Amino acid sequence: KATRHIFLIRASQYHVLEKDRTLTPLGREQAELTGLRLASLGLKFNKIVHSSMTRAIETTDIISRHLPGVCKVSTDLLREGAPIEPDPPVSHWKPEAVQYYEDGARIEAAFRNYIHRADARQEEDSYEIFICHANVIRYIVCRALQFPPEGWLRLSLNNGSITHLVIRPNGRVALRTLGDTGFMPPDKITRS
Amino acid sequence: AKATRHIFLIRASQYHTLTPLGREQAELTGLRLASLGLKFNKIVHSSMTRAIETTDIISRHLPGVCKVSTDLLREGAPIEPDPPVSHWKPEAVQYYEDGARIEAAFRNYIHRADARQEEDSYEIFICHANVIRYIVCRALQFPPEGWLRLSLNNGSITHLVIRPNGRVALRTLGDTGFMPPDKITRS
Amino acid sequence: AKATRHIFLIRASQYHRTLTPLGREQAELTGLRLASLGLKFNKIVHSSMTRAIETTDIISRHLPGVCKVSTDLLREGAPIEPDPPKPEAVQYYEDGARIEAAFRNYIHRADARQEEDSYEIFICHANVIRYIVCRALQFPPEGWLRLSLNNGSITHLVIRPNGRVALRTLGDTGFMPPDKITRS
Amino acid sequence: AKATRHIFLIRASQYHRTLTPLGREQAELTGLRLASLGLKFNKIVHSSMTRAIETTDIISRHLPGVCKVSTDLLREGAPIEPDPPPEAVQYYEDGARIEAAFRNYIHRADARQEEDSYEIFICHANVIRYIVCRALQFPPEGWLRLSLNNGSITHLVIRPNGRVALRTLGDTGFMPPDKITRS
Amino acid sequence: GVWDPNWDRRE
Amino acid sequence: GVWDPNWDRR
Amino acid sequence: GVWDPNWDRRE
Amino acid sequence: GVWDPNWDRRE
Amino acid sequence: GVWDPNWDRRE
Amino acid sequence: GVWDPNWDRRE
Ligand SMILES: [Mg+2]
Ligand SMILES: [Mg+2]
Ligand SMILES: [Mg+2]
Ligand SMILES: [Mg+2]
Ligand SMILES: [Mg+2]
Ligand SMILES: [Mg+2]
Ligand SMILES: [Mg+2]
Repeated sequence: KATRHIFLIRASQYHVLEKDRTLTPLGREQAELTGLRLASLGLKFNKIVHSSMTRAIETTDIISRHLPGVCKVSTDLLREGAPIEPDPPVSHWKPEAVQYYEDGARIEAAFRNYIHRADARQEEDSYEIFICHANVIRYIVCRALQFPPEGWLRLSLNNGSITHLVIRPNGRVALRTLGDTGFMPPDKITRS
Repeated sequence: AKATRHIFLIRASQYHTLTPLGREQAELTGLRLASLGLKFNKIVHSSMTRAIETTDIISRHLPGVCKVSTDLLREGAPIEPDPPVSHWKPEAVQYYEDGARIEAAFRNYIHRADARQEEDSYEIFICHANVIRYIVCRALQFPPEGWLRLSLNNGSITHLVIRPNGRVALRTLGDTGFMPPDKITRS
Repeated sequence: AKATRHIFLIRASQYHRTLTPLGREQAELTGLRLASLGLKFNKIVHSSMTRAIETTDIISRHLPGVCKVSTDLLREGAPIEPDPPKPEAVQYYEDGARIEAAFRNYIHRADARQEEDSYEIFICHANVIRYIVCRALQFPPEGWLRLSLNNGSITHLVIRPNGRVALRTLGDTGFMPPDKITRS
Repeated sequence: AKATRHIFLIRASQYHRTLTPLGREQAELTGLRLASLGLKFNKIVHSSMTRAIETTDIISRHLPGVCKVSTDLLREGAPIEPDPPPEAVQYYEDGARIEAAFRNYIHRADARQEEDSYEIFICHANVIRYIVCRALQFPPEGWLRLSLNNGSITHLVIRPNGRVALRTLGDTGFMPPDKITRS
Repeated sequence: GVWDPNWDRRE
Repeated sequence: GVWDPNWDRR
Repeated sequence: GVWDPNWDRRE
Repeated sequence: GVWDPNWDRRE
Repeated sequence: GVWDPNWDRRE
Repeated sequence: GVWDPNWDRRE
């Protein structure tokens, strides 16, 4: 009966040990802007589910400041990884078969557990924020639209961008926006 | 082919010709495009009234960018969507002609840079919802029948990048983050 | 669909990309002929290429009050690899799609809205017209280069309301003095 | 083969039997046109049908000194059942005859022929349309998808490599519109 | 070779 | 390349 | 629909 | 889902 | 080698 | 019932 609005937010620009892979100052500004935008949409968000990676945790802290009273939830399922071998293959980055073997199962589990039509027990349209990472979100988008998942690398997502998926109670999926950063000043938009 | 092509597909603003809100939307889209700090090569636009109006408003913020009209980018029915929508059922003749035309648009405008192109290009294509979504599905080599699995707001910016080796990246789809939420529409 | 469509496909006159002096004289001869046919033409659709627009202007002088329309669909191109055989494949890939779109949108039986017979003038280019003709007759399109059209020529297609197609003239330039007939 | 063959297939003018008065006028206009092209014609091959002989005589006055030749092969008939839609025997008989006409008259130049030839073939609607479909290697059953005015000029070019170009079909631009007929 | 009567749809 | 209506089994 | 270069048997 | 590198005929 | 009775299209 | 030596992708 309900429709689910899924807002996938990519972590802001960060420093490239994971613990020391924290947001850059520009990343802080980007997350600040994203929080401003989310707060200005006038929506009552149900949850902020976020990856357990440092940069996702920090982007979540900043965004959560603008959405007081929104439940926060941590997940290992949403951590960044290598979902499937991309086609066409990209040569600078080429993970080992083990990374596909592990991360594909984990990220596919994430897609199946979080991307679905509302449960029949659901009362009203939901508005949910998912703060995670580039590869994860791109794979989620390919899977949700039932496009070949090997094409996740055909997408590109700016830091702090908002990707809006809509799942109607009949299971149909609409991608209403991908990589939205129009709310950021152009000089502060990054992909890395 | 050494240059990269940046294609900005803009959906026509809200219409009944443009509504008052639609004209405001085109104003916002033009402001954003001009504030990106890019030197645009051309504005290719559908020859439909609302496309001409959106182009007129946007062009004021990008004076001196060549403008081009085309019938190829006019709105139409590219192919039967999958899954079916039972609120919109054009006839076979419409798919037959409009698919040929929209596919011609895709082939003529979406490609890697010509060998003679020396510098990266930034090009604006102002057209329509179905055309843009079909263009997007084809450029990414996704099943075109899924063009209706996408949704585009009025005046939104869709950023496509074509690398000189033929690789295609969808940098953004339906971007309207530059408009006040209360001014965003799909119809 | 109770009306019949008469389609007059005119090839652009000689050009260099403006018309040559001879090309303009050719366009004048074509316009005189069209005006002397004793027909009331509904529209003039023309390619947006320079020479097509110039030939259209010249012809339009003799057809006062006839609606004029420009299209990118009718611009010259390489529709398919001719058989028997040289452009690059990218050109076939782009131009074939566009020329086929032109054919599908402009060559068909009369629409239900059309009650009376129409006479329509299409000013384009050699390859476009020849491809249109091969398609309209349901002849193998790969043979479009087995046809040849002089500059300023008139090709008369008739599409009957039941979808049947008759080619009544192809490449007619008998109205031009032989010393002014050219193919390039 | 070294030379190129230029073939002018001309439909007999309007007739009743013999030519109508308008038919005679049409044949006169066609002869005028051919004489005004500035070509030295090699031969005039014509069907042996009354109307073909009449159009040939009229045209011939304007091209005197051009060899005249008669053929029964070029006589009118029904070559094939057209697609889209005469007893089966007429297709059976006339198809063989018109196919023979096509094979004997439409081909690349003989190797001995040194200079380009320009030949006029005065015959009939069905024969010419079938000839054109065959020469272009288009489906012959589509011969009825073409239409030819009385006295019209159809120009075929056969290059010494056997490739064929159709330059004009049913040309009557040299006639005043009020004198153009198809029957 | 065989005419398609629905070449333009519209049949 | 055809849409599955039961992708989420729901 | 392949062009036959020997249609007239004179190649 | 397997990419054609000659999709635009400019490879 | 079997005789066709409609050889002349007149059966 | 054959053992896969690369079950964990680490050979
Ligand atoms: Mg902070
Ligand atoms: Mg990330
Ligand atoms: Mg639109
Ligand atoms: Mg031309
Ligand atoms: Mg050809
Ligand atoms: Mg006759
Ligand atoms: Mg004729």
